This record gives sequence, C-alpha cells and structure tokens, in this order.
Amino acid sequence: SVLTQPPSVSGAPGQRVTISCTGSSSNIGAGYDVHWYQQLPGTAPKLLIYDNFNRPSGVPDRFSGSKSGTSASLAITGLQAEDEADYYCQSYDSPTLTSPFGTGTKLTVLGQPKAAPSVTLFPPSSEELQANKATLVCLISDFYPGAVTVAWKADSSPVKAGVETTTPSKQSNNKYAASSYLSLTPEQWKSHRSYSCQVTHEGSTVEKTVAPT
Amino acid sequence: SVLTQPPSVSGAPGQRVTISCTGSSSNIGAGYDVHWYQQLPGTAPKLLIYDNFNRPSGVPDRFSGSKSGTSASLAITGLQAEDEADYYCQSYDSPTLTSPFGTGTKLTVLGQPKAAPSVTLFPPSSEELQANKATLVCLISDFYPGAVTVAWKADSSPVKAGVETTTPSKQSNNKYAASSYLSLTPEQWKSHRSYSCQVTHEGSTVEKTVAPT
Amino acid sequence: GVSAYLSRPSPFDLFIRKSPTITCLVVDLAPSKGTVNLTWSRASGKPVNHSTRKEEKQRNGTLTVTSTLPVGTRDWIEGETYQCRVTHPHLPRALMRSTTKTSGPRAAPEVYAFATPEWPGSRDKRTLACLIQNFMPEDISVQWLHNEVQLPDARHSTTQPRKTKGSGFFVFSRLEVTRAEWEQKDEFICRAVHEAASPSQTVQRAVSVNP
Amino acid sequence: GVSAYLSRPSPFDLFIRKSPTITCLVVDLAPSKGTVNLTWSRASGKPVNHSTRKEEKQRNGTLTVTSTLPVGTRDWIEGETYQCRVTHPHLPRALMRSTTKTSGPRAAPEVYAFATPEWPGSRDKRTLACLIQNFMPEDISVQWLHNEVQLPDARHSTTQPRKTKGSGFFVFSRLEVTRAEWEQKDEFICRAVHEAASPSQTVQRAVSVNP
Amino acid sequence: EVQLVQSGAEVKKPGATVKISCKVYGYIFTDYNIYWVRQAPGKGLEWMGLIDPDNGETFYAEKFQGRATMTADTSSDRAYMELSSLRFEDTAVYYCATVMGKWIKGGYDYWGRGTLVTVSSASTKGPSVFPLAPSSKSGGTAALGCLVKDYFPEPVTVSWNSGALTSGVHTFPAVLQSSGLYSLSSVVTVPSSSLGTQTYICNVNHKPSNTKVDKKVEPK
Amino acid sequence: EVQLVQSGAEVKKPGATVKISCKVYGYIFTDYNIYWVRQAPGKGLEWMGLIDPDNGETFYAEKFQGRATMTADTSSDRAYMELSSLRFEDTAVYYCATVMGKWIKGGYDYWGRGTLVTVSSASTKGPSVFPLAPSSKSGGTAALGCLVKDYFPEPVTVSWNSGALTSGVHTFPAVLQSSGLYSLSSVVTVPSSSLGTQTYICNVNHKPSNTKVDKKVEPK
Ligand SMILES: *[C@@H]1O[C@H](CO)[C@@H](O[C@@H]2O[C@H](CO)[C@@H](O[C@@H]3O[C@H](CO[C@H]4O[C@H](CO)[C@@H](O)[C@H](O[C@H]5O[C@H](CO)[C@@H](O)[C@H](O)[C@@H]5O)[C@@H]4O)[C@@H](O)[C@H](O[C@@H]4O[C@H](CO)[C@@H](O)[C@H](O)[C@@H]4O)[C@@H]3O)[C@H](O)[C@H]2NC(C)=O)[C@H](O)[C@H]1NC(C)=O
Ligand SMILES: *[C@@H]1O[C@H](CO)[C@@H](O[C@@H]2O[C@H](CO)[C@@H](O[C@@H]3O[C@H](CO[C@H]4O[C@H](CO)[C@@H](O)[C@H](O[C@H]5O[C@H](CO)[C@@H](O)[C@H](O)[C@@H]5O)[C@@H]4O)[C@@H](O)[C@H](O[C@@H]4O[C@H](CO)[C@@H](O)[C@H](O)[C@@H]4O)[C@@H]3O)[C@H](O)[C@H]2NC(C)=O)[C@H](O)[C@H]1NC(C)=O
Repeated sequence: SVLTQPPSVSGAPGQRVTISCTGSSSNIGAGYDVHWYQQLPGTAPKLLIYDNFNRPSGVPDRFSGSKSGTSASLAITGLQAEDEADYYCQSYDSPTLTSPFGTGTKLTVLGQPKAAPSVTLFPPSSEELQANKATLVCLISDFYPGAVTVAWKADSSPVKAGVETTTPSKQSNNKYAASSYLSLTPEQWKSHRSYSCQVTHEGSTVEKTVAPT
Repeated sequence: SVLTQPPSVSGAPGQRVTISCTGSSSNIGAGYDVHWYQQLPGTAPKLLIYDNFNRPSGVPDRFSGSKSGTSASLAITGLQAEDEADYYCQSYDSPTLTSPFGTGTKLTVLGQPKAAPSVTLFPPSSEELQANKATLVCLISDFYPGAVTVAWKADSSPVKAGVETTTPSKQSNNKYAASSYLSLTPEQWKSHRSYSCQVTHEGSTVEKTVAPT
Repeated sequence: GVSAYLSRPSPFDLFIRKSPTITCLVVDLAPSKGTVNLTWSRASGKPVNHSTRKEEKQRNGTLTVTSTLPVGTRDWIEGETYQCRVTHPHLPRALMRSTTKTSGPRAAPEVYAFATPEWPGSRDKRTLACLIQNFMPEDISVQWLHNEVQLPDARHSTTQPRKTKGSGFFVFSRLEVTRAEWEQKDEFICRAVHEAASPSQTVQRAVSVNP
Repeated sequence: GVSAYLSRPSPFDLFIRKSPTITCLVVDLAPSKGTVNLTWSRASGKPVNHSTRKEEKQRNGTLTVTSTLPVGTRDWIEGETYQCRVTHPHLPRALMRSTTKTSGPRAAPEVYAFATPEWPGSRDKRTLACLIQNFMPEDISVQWLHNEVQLPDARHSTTQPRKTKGSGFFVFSRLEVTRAEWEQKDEFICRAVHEAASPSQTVQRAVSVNP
Repeated sequence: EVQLVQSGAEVKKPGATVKISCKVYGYIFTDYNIYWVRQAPGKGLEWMGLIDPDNGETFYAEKFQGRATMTADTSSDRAYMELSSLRFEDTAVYYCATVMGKWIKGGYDYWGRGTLVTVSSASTKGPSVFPLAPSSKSGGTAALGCLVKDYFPEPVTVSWNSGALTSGVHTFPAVLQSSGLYSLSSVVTVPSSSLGTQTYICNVNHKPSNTKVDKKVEPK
Repeated sequence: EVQLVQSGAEVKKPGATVKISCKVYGYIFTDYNIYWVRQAPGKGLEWMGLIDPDNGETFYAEKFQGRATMTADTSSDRAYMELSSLRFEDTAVYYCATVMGKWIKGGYDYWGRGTLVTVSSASTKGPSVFPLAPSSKSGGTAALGCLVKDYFPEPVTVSWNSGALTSGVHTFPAVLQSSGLYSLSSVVTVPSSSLGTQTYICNVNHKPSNTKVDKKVEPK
C-alpha cells in the first residue's frame, strides 16, 4: 500500500504549516506507528519523528507529530528558511510486511526576494572551430523562482535544433543557476552574422547576443 | 585458619603420589570448594584443580582431586620429571572471609642420577690487589642433590672469617650450581703460601687450591 | 542495564590548552526508573568544580547522561584521582569509574620526522610520517605545525600507543601535505606533547620535502 | 548466551604459505544444554574440506568450540563466501557467520622504508620503520626480511589499517635491529603481501642503516 | 560513534552487476537488522528490503525481488547490496540504514551517506577543454571561462590558477547531452583592468578517465 | 587473549611506598574482582585481598590491612597495589589474579607474571669488573672469567665477545654480601689451544645504575 502525502506545501517564516500522511486500515489505520524524515538537498534523510509523536535526540520541539485514524500529520511551528526540505512519513504495512515511505512533500518557505538572472554568452572559440564543431555557451545565474525558459535565436529566426538546457539548481547563495549550450557547424556559425540567447523568467526576458569574425 | 599440607613428598617416575590439604570445620569441613595450584621455579602459579575435582582447560587427566571431610587430596598418576613443582591448595574461610592458600608442598621426583660437583678456583687478580682488596672465587657446578658444604682452608688451618656462599640453584641441565667467595686483605693473601676451597657433597669432598706470587 | 565510562585528560589539554577536562558517560538500556544521579568527587576529599550535565532519551529507548568536569593540571600531576559515581536505578552497588595519572617511571619521547619520495600520479602531494618513541606513560598528544600555526587535527592520523620491545611506547603519525604548502614554505614540525618532556612537556622535529 | 566469530584468511596465507584457513569460534556462556553443532558450507553450494574441531569447558563454566577450515586461494579470489553455521541450544534462529573477499576497486600498496638516526644510549640498536600505503582492500600482511630469510613475527609490530584522506589504506611497521645484524649485512627488506600487487602479490623496499 | 560508511559511486553499463558496501562502526554488526532504501534522482524514498546480519535471512519488497541481493560479511562488519541486470532506471542513490532495536518496525535513526549508482550506455571519455575568452576590453569586470566538453562519467573538478584563484569563480552543473556525454562550464569574473598582466589557467581533473588538463585563457 | 600484565621490578629503601600495576586485557576490566597474592622468596602463597573494579570496594586479610592499598583506574584498565611503610620482610613477588566469574570463591585461573619488590638499605651502585685470568697453560680446555663485584640492585647482564661467544659460558647467581651489595662471576670454558690467538671480552651491563663495562681477559 501507498502512504500518500501532498506533493507540496507553503511557508512564510515564523508561520505554522502541516504535512499529512494518509494510508489505509492495513497500515496506519491498523495501529502501526508513524515516523517522519527530513531530507535536505544532496544529504541523507534524517529522522524527525518516531512512534507518532516522539522526537529523537536533537530535534527542535517546534516539530510535532500526531496520528488521527488512517492518517498522521507533521506540524512545524515557527517556520524557518532552513526547514526548506523534503519530508517523508513511514509506517508498517502488514499485507506486504514492508515499512514504506510516503510519496513525499516538498516544503517551500515563502518570502524570499525575486531575482532576475545574470546571463553570460560566449561564442565558439577558434580552437573548437578547428575541431570542426561549435558551441555557444549561455550561462544563467542568480535568479529566484528557479524556473527559466531559454530560447535561442539565429539572427531573429528561432532555432530549436540541437539546444541543450540544464535543469536549474540552487547555488550556495540560495538563488538558482542553469546553462544552455547550442551546437552548430562552423559553417552555420559563420553563415548568420549573429546568434542570441534569450532567457525568460517571471514574464520578463533577458537576451544577450554574439557574432562571428 | 591455616590449611596445612606436608612440607614435602616423593616420586619415582610413572608412580602415583598424593598431596593432602587439611583445614577445619569453618572452611573445607564447611562444604567450601577446594582448588589446587602448581608452581614451577620462577613462574606464576597455575590452576590444576578447581571445585574439588574439576580440571581446567589443558590439564592432563593424570591429575585428580578428592575432598573427604575436613581434608582434600591431590593425586598425580604416572609421575613425570616435569611434575617436579610446588603445590598449593586453597579453600574459603568464612571466619575471615578469605580464601587462603595452603602451606604448600614441594614435589620431588626420584631417580635422577647423583653427580659430584666441578670446582673452579680463581685467585685474586692483580687489579683487585691494587684496589686494596682480594677475593678468591670458588665456582661449584653440575652436582645433584643440591646441597653442598664449602669450607675454606688457609694453608691447612680453616678460615671461617668473611666467607660468603650462595644457596644452590638449578642450572638448565637440572644439576645445581653455587659460588663461594672469600675476602682477604692483600697482606693476608700474600702471607700464606696457599689457600684452598673444599666442597663437601654427599659425604665425598672435592678440594681445589691456589697460591700467591 | 547500565554502563559507565570516564575519559583521561589528553596531554594536549593538561600542558598546552591548559584547561583539561574529563568526561563521564552513562548508558542505561532500560531507563524504566526515575533519575540517575552521577556525582564527581576526588579521592583526596577536595572539592570539585561545577560540571556540565546533559541527558538524552535515545530513539531505541536508551537514556544517555554525559557530564564534563574541569580538573587542575597541577592536581593531576600530583596524583589526584577523579571519580564518577553512578547512582540509583536497580543498582544494589553503585558504580564507580575513576581516572588518575599512570604509575611507573617517566621518560620523554624521541621524535623523528620523514618525508615520502615523489610517487607518479601524486606529484602535487607528499606524505609525511613521524615516529615518536621510547616515551613512558603512554599518554600522549601529537600536533603537526606549518608556518608555526598548528594544523587542524583531521589533517593527520596518529596510531594508538603500542609497547616497544623492552620498555616504553611508540606511535606513528601521518600527514599528507600539498605542493602549495611546501613551496609556500618547506618546513613542517611534528610535535609530541608528553608529561616527561621537560622544559614544557613537548618534543618536536622539523621535516622538509626537499633535501 | 552464545557468541560466534569467523576470521579472514591473511594475505600471507592466501599468497605466500598458500594453505589458507579460516577459524570459527563459538563462546557459550551457559552450556546448560547438549551438543552445539557448528557446520561449514560455501555460498556456492560446493563441498568443503574436513575441518579440525576442539571443545573446552572453561573454568568459569563457559563452553568454547573452535573449528578450522582450509580454503582454496583460487576459490577465495573468485568470490567464494565461507559460512559457519551455529546450531541448537535455546536458539530459535541459528547463527551464521561469514567471510568473503572485500568489494570495490583494487590497488597495490606503495612501500617506503626508513631508518632511525643513532640515539645516545642505544648505539647497539637502531629502529626501522616501513610506511605502506594507498592499497585497496585493506587486507594485508607484512614481513621483514634479512639475509633473504624472513624474520620472526614478534620482532616487529605493525599497526592496524586506517583509511588515508581520500582513498586507500596505510599501515606502519616497526622493527628494532641490532649492530650484530647490520654489520653482518646492512640490508633489511620490508615486504607487504597484498592481492593487488602483481606479479605475485608482493611489494617490497630495501632499507639500510648507513647511507 | 555509530557510523554507517557507504562505498563510492558506481558507474555501470546496462546488463551489469554492481556490489556496493555498507560498513558498520560503533555497535555489534550482528545485533540489528540493516535496511536498504533506494532513491532515484529527484524522486522519493523507497524501502527495498532488510537483512539480519546475525543469521543472513533477508526480505524484499516485491519490486526489488530478484534484482537486489542483500548479503552480510560478518567477518568484516559489512552489509552488501548487489544489483543485477542493471537498467537505466536503476540509476539511484542507494542508502543503508538502521535502528539499534530489534523487534521494531521503522524510524531509522542512523543512515549511510548514500551510494550513487549510474547506469548508462556511454564509455569513459576524458574531456576536451576549450578556453572561453574574455569578450575583448571597459567599466569594471570581465568574464572568462573553460568549456569542459564531451566527457563521461561525472564528477569533474575545475580549479583556477591551481587553487590560488577562488573569488569570482562559478562552475556550473553539467548538461547531459543525448550522445550521453556531459559538458560543463567554469567561469571566473575578474577585474577588467588585470586582463593584460595576470595569467589565467584552468585545471580540469576528470578522475574517472584519469585525465588532467591545464589550459590558459587569453583575451581575444 | 586474556592477559594480566604486571609492571617491572621495584627496589625500595625501608620506609618507602611503591605502587605496582596490573593491567588487564581481553575482558571488561570492571566486570570481575581482582585478587592480589604475595610470595616471599622461597616461601608460600598468601592471599592479600581483593578489589572490585566496578565500584572500588576492597577487602584485606588482617596481615595486610593498613600497609597494602588496592585501587583501580578504570579509565585505563589498571588495578593498582600500593605498599607502604616498606620493611625488609616486605620483599616478595606480588601477583594479581582473576577468575571471570563473579560470585565464586577461589581457583584463580589467570595470573600476572609477578612483580618483585625488593626492600634494602643499600643504594644503587655499579659493579667493578675484575678479570678472572686463565690459570696459565695443557690437555684440552681452560676456564677464564669476570668477577662482577660490589653492585646493587640486581639484575646484572653478562655476555661474552658481544654476544658472539655463547658456548661454554656459565654465569652464576649472585652472592648477597652483608654490606648489602651483590657479587657474581661469569665463566667461560675455552679450548686451551686458542688462548694466545682469540680475544676474550666480557660485557657487563648493570641497568639499574646505567653502567656498561667491557673488560678483556688475558692469560696471566
Ligand atoms: C541504543 O542506541 C544508543 C544510541 O546510540 C546506543 O548508545 C551507545 O552505547 C554504546 C555502548 O554502551 C556506547 O559505546 C561506548 O562508548 C564509550 C565512550 O566513548 C568515549 O570513549 C572513547 C575514549 O577512549 C572515545 O573513543 C569516544 O569518542 C568516540 O568513540 C568512537 C569509537 O572509536 C570515536 O570514533 C568517536 O570519536 C566517538 O566520539 C568517547 O570519548 C566508549 O568509550 C566505550 O568503550 C569501548 O567499548 C568497546 C567494546 O566493544 C571497545 O571496542 C573499546 O575498546 C572501548 O572499551 C563504548 O564504545 C556509546 O557511547 C553510546 N552512544 C551514545 C550516543 O550514547 C545504545 O547502546 C543502544 N542500545 C542498544 C540496546 O543497542
Ligand atoms: C569465561 O571465561 C572464558 C574463558 O576465557 C571467556 O572466554 C572468552 O570469551 C570472549 C568473549 O566472548 C572471547 O573474545 C572474543 O575473541 C574473539 C576471537 O578472537 C579472534 O579474533 C581476532 C581476529 O580479529 C584475534 O584478535 C584473535 O586472536 C587474538 O585476540 C586477541 C585480542 O586482540 C589477541 O591479542 C591474541 O592474539 C588472541 O589470540 C582471534 O583470532 C574476538 O574476535 C572477539 O571480537 C572482539 O570483541 C571486542 C568487543 O569488546 C572488540 O574489542 C574487538 O573489536 C573484537 O570485535 C572477542 O574478543 C574470547 O575469545 C574467549 N576466550 C576463549 C579462550 O574461549 C568467557 O567470555 C568468560 N565468560 C564470562 C561470562 O565472562
């Protein structure tokens, strides 16, 4: 059986938010303990609640757990930036003899100032051109909400052929970074008298542009 | 309370010998366990019997213990040269809350060929004479029964002044060694025209003799 | 049911930092009962300082009391015995753990420092090794230093004291070092801290990557 | 009640002696019952050799079963798992102990050998130190040799494998040597035995007391 | 201090087998069950199975039956997981976890750091490094970089002027191309005034291929 | 392997105190009582007392009450015995012993090697070494020696031609003079034919006084 949690949940510092975990009568509903785990990006899960409401050594008391019937609920009071993490519940499931983790919830802490992204755009270097290849490198940094849209234009016509864009990832300053790379033949790059990288974020667009020799 | 054992006991290889341990009604007589230990020269005691009749891991079965009333007894069958050791019993003594060891018995294994001793006798060296001191060194070795009697004679008259004789001790070849040292003034040593070391062993006497310059 | 452990002041704490402390740890597998007392004393009768205290019920149901007591270096050198007494639960006899400076003769360590030949691949790294030996009591601390600043602990590993054939102990310590460090300045010190080292409880040896 | 331990074949036994064996030890604190079976098997299903067996009731009332099984080096290198299964007393579940060659990448050790400067007093003695490092799996044996004859084990001490910063393990070994040995012939070899050393599972370094 | 130490990252071709290890310190290895948990990139925790080190018995969630094998080497304090018939989708971080209980259902207290297992058709290949020249001089600052192109598996290290240059440096996460090879960029922001006098070298280290590249980055 | 390791030999002046140590390996030091047993030279075993390491409590046979103090340093696995107001008659080997029982009366199973404690009015003094020349040449063999005179405390080592000469050597146990100093002899038996060609040196080492003497022994 699946233990189901809402995919996401929202914060605003100092506020109180809840996460729910719903099973059936053959696990949570059956009297079996619920536990809770917290996962920060790139780290192993940590146990926050165990046996329904108990905190292990070192967990702030602002985290609490309760278990209703077929559901259990984690509550965080006094929300903090650092609480921004993934949370999973777990209980025992006797029809399978397993102890599955819930689908998981992404805690998002509100407030956090919006930021437009910086863009840097390098043309192919002459070494690559000699390697009979060409790559335009568009580096996008320092933006918040971590969603962008990159579109490349060649002169003024869009491209959509051989463009590769990374997913956005949190840099150490809690803003996001991403890169978009565009592969062309040297003859293509030499053909057009310019190419452009257009980053669209939060309805505004930052474009930057470069040309051959 | 003392647990008393006979001071000594005798062997002849392959034979069976017993050692006894007698207490009173406030220890052995009182139902308290007896144990037995074996000690070889220059080594720590080893436990042979524990709780009356039990052998610890590695003790030959030819060793056995029994506990009668107020006494307990160790029995060794098939006596061997290597069994020549000191043996002690132990039990608990409730009037003192202690667990004393018995007075101890010296096992002697018979047979063992008699040997007369070798004797070496060095005069003082000239270096000592210059240090204004003089020592005659009489070294006695390789004898069995380990009892000797050293007497020093000066010319033909006995000395008995400033003679020091070691106790006999087992050398690695199971015979005994001892030394007797005689201190004289240089003028004494120069006076007499000879001194002699007389070793008496088993009713026979080996003398050796040395002279000045 | 209940286990208890007490640590020894490190020599580094006795003689360098100069605020040495000892730590008494209790681990109780069935805290079925009320309070577990834990009490410091000295064998001489003299008073102790205040100590930190901390309790955690652990997830597996164990209860864990830790306590830390500051002690005097001079007191430690004169022979004090410090004692942690554990009290209450279903304990007929109390438990008691103790620590005191080791018996026997004293003898300063000898330090020797060695550098590793260049190994293909490495190039940008080198290994330093320090042999420290013939010291008596086995208690010892080891620092490595560079530009007269003590390196972090975790930059090096030191082995456990083992007895030399005959008398005294030895210990090996290993520190990887980088081209940026040794070209910066090509001197590293290996320093032992030990009660018998005398002016000031230390002996050190310098080592260099090149000649 | 019942504890059980199983040892690993030493590399020296796998690759030098070439008759490696493993030892399964059971310690039963309350032999209140009859026989304690102990049975060898291999994870592959293949048969095992006969093994030695030995029981001792100990003075404190404990019973102690030891058993020694010879294994194949080639089998060991290909991945066999050897298993000691302990059976009977008041055990619902049997106990089982196992041993197999360690996972992961392989990498031959680097050996370095160093001699100690003359120390006042010593004169007639010198200390040799061998640093052995960057090997993967941590399993390792160490011999010292002189006149191409392997010295006795107890002439030297070697430390336990610890992990280097980054990857692989190191180990230090120490051998005191005497004037009679080094004037006899001034060469000592420090040899590591390790599965990844390749022609023949060894790497060695010579060291000399003088230059 | 109790510690579950997991082995390094593994990179496999579909169809392969890998054996990753979870070594235990700080209690008696054989006392308590160890649990294994999988986590695909960006996805949730999944409970795979459990082994009992004292006796070797195991249990698996349906999904992992057959393709995960949990073992334990008691002689060396080591719980092993073996994944077979590897598939692209088997790419995940695999964790071992435990609770020093016995007779208790969940709430794992102690966790290894995770071992990543990456499954791909690609073969090891060192990077090409192309210099990403400063868009010629000027008002303040200027960006130059290194394009680390076409390499497989990931982790690449990039450092500047051998570690000496640290400020202003921003190395971006790789793109995974459809060729299955990775590319990335490292960019440093420098006073525009220093362009003609200070040397800029990037040091690329691609351990899996045992390749080190050092490249100067000169104004165009 | 269980081991009770005792400290080295101690030499004291009457009135002194000595603290000898018994260090434990192979079980939990604090689990079982340790017992101390005394043995004067040539005499029987005497049970002194017992300590309980888990809690420090002690018990002494009457005879040792006051002048033996048993302690335990749990942090270092070490049971200590402290003897005070030392007397000549306190000269004995002191052993520690144990049984991994608890609740059991005697039959000690594990024993330290013994620590000798020697009490004397004498002060440390290095030996004089006098050569004991071969009684001038001849039929076979000849004896020469070294007289190691007037030294305190005992152990002295004697070796010949720096360990190279081993055959025929017989070093006798010391005499204890009434001055309280010790003397001994080491004698080697050599082919009488080699007297004019082979060098004979005795090497005397008296560690307690930190004295090494090497002396040649020439025919008279
Ligand atoms: C329920 O779960 C709890 C919660 O974790 C378990 O708690 C642990 O309980 C164990 C066993 O009782 C206990 O272990 C003991 O730790 C002590 C104290 O450690 C200090 O002493 C050392 C100084 O010599 C020093 O090493 C240590 O610091 C460090 O220890 C490790 C180990 O090397 C280091 O790597 C790391 O730096 C760590 O901080 C402390 O200063 C230790 O001394 C004990 O003695 C040892 O015993 C074993 C016997 O096998 C031997 O190997 C050693 O030779 C030595 O004698 C012992 O290890 C933990 O401290 C407890 N942890 C906590 C957080 O409370 C609990 O057991 C469990 N319950 C059940 C039923 O399983
Ligand atoms: C009643 O008395 C009996 C009679 O003596 C007691 O028997 C002993 O019981 C203990 C505890 O169960 C048991 O200890 C264990 O020994 C095993 C096996 O040793 C082998 O494994 C090692 C290889 O890694 C190796 O070291 C060893 O050889 C040697 O061990 C010592 C120790 O270093 C060496 O110096 C020496 O060479 C010796 O031969 C064997 O190959 C050992 O592996 C166990 O594991 C350890 O556990 C402790 C936990 O504190 C840790 O410190 C270690 O990290 C390691 O994990 C453990 O030591 C003895 O073997 C038993 N002895 C005998 C003769 O049967 C019995 O307990 C007692 N009963 C009561 C109630 O007290």
